[PDB]
Amino acid sequence: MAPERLRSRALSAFKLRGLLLRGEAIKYLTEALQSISELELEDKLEKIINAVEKQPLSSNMIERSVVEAAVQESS
Repeated sequence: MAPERLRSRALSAFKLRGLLLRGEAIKYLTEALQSISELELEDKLEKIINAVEKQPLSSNMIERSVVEAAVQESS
């Protein structure tokens, strides 16, 4: 369990909801979730997605500025 596997797990959680995630944004939450339990990573990141779903946006492409505020509700 390392960032190179975390990235694939984390991108898939946004893809399952119909979103896409920027390279600066995937890195941001990859560092924020670096030590989270491998079987809880999806349930944890789902709290970020639930915050993105109530933030102002205009595309399915999520960005670092959106995640940097969505993580605050997941904390």
